[PDB]
Amino acid sequence: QLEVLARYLQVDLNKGAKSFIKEKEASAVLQKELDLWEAEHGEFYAK
Amino acid sequence: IAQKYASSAGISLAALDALTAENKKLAKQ
Repeated sequence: QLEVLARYLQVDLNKGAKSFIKEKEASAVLQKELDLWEAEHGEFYAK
Repeated sequence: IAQKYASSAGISLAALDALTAENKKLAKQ
């Protein structure tokens, strides 16, 4: 019954969850760029 | 004179349903 009311009201039940997993791989990209700095330069220089 | 004769005798010469179908679409589901 929950899916057919969300179908009626045009409510996406996973719009928050699809945007959650799409920013979680987007913040994994900048993390993959951020540790390229610390692997290259080191922890004392970065601090 | 025909007019009088004819007279004498009396023989003269939207979306509401689009809203409705989506209501039955809910109840059919």
